[PDB]
Amino acid sequence: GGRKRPVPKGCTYGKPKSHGVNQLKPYRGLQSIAEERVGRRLGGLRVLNSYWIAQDASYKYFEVILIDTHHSAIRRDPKINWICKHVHKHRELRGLTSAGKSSRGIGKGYRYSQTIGGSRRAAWKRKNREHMHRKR
Amino acid sequence: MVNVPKQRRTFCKKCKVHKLHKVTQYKKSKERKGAQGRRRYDRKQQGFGGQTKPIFRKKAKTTKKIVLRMECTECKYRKQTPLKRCKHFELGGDKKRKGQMIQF
Amino acid sequence: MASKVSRDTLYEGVNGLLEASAKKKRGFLETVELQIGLKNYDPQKDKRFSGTVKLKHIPRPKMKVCILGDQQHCDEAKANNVDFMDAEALKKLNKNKKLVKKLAKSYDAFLASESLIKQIPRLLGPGLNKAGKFPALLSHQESMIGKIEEVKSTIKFQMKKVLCLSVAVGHVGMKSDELAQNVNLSINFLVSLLKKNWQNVRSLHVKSSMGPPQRLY
Amino acid sequence: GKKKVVDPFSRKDWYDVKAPNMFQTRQIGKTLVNRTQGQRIASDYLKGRVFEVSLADLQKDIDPERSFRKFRLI
RNA sequence: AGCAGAGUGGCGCAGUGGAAGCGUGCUGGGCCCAUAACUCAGAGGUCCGAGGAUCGAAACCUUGCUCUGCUACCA
RNA sequence: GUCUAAUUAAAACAAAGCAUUGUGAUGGCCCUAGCGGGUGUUGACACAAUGUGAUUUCUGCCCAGUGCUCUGAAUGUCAAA
RNA sequence: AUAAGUGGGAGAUAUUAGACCUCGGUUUGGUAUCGUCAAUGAAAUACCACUACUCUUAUUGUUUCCUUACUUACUUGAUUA
RNA sequence: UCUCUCAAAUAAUAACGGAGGUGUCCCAAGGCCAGCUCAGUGCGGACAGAAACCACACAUAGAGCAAAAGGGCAAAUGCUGACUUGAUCUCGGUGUUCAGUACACACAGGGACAGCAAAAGCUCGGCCUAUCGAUCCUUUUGGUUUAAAGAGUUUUUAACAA
Repeated sequence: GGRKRPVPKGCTYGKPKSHGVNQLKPYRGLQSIAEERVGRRLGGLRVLNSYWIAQDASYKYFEVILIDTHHSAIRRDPKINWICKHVHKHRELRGLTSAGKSSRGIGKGYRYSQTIGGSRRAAWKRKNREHMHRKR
Repeated sequence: MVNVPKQRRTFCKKCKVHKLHKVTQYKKSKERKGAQGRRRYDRKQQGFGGQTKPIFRKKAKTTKKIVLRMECTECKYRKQTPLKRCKHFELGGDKKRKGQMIQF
Repeated sequence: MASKVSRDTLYEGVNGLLEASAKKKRGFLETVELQIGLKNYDPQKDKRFSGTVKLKHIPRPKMKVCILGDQQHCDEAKANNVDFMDAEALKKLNKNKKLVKKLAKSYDAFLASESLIKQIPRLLGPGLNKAGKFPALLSHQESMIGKIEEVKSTIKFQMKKVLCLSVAVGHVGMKSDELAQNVNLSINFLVSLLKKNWQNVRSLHVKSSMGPPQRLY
Repeated sequence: GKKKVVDPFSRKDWYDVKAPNMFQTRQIGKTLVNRTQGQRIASDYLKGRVFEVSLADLQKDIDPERSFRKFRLI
């Protein structure tokens, strides 16, 4: 659930807009949170996806899809060869996993015009650039 | 005490004639949501920034200018007139009586 | 608790209503009544139900109407077969009872002319107002053009202090088609009279005089 | 917020109370117990109760030599 | 602004559509030597205001005054 | 007995004594965002929280106000679901 | 008479005879029974309610909801469980 | 914010200068017309005295016009009857403040429509001089008009005029 701000119980040093503790919520889904934790222990297997089985009160049940890139079955067999590429190292933290892609919010079009043009950081940078052409 | 008659002959632009109008007090009518600024107002207040728009205190304003709603009997077309500041508004006035006893 | 013909849980159509002929179990001509409930029509307040309707196909009445008539007004009514009296009748009607085969309240309904409306409220007032026969402008006794109305079916309808309205619309021996026009027309005048209520008509009913209620859509 | 009808007298049943064997009269009475609800155990509300009547009266010694001697029942 | 409650003889308080009542105070009589206490006799009503309803309003309704408590609103 | 190292060592502070407060532990009081933990390898003759300040003597009147409290008439007022 | 009220109202029920009918039945006359009316009031109640009041009960569904039963959830405690 | 004075005779003109007032009051104390004559005094009139009502003569405003004060007024601007709602609608100007702008209030008009009186005339509040408020926003009233961006319709809603 709610990712209650790690506040000292001292009141959060500033403006009243920042004073919420317990109603402050992950910009990352619980699907992704499940994946990132597994991925640090299992750094040798590369995570494609996560799907849900069941949920009661305190916990949500996921099965996480793990691939062996160092097993020559998975080097072997052409469709999944590209996952062995070093570009896919911990997808989970970069949200190239389905869980992470949704939290970063990359949909074509308009409902996401800001942020689809740039991934979520990138869009900001383009906009706030004075593109100074030489021959002004 | 501004006394006001229940019937006033005044100009109505639908009859193009001076005709009798029944006179009523306007008042102020309930704040409604979905009002244009209220829809916005609520989102702006949406919570934890703490009460956006400045709460007007220092009210010295003893009265309010009364508006009388004059509705023509023949065309039902209604006309607004504002009158000058007075505390105590009355219509069909209990209209003050000239020379009146004070008796015995 | 209703006779086998009518189920009390079923809201009968205005077409289904016409089955009042079954509910005249009594050999003789029962009156049909149309019985309407009013909701949030505050009866103590200026929302005062007063009207007249002329029912297309007559309640089967023998209606003797009595006029106090001044000028041309007396003549006008006289053409329309009224009992015909000219203000000097106040003194006959009141003070004493007539004679033989006539009571001095041998009138079903009362009309007084606007010129004569000075005299009757003083003189006639104790006897007429208690009867409720007293001619108001809300009772719509202009009885000249109101006289062809009255004999040929005019019924007044007024709200009770418990806020109900109880109308006579017919006799049961009247053909079903004719009853249908009388119930619908009575209703249409009630709808006209409705001062701004959320749901002015909460239930409509028609009932036969000895006979079981019908709840109506 | 209970609120019972009224006349609870016209809700309290009827019952016979038997005295002991070696006395004389093994009826000492009939008396008016709460009507058995599944929200009241009237049998338990007959059991815990203790009575006293002088044995003389129950024995029905007409000129009672026993007049004083008080006797308890459960 | 929402909602609830209260105002009845000088005072305190009853009253559920037909009527004005109690206590205490107050006035006089009497008991009594005298008063205290008691007993007795009388006096004491825009029923907060106004209007509606109905044959009739403290009563029901509504609006308004006054008081009282909480609570929301906020150019 | 203590302290303002480096301008105040006292009449201030503490202090025994005196009185008051909560609590039977799924509690009281308390920390930590949380997990979990302090008191507590403690159990009401305990632990925690206060106020006044030895001994002697005295501890009056006032809960209207502001706190505090309740097996309290709890269809007052009263949120979301 | 006790109309909770009130709208309209110009009779309705029971029986018997005659005519008509296959018959429940219909028409007509008489007779008996309160009455719209008479009587005289706040509304007239034969003539029924429409709205509603106050009392009571059955039943389903729904809603407010309290108690109690189990242990496999959870919670608290003890042990090479 | 306003009057009188300061303020030095156009106007402008300040000090915690002087004497004061303004947040309202009023369907008349607005608007209009007709009639009247007030402050005050003199002289008569049981009850009536110094003052009650009745009656006549005089009388430049000394009274009265809500209010502060100062202006103004006598067949009224006052007072009393009569009739009424122009204290209205619409658009522009002007004065003050001084950007002679905003605002409020005032002044004179154009286009409506009247109100009153015999009419001429007057009358966009109170004889003149105070009496009250920006945007957003809340709301109402107005035309029943435009938009709700793939089309309609209907709720809702955005708006433009006052």
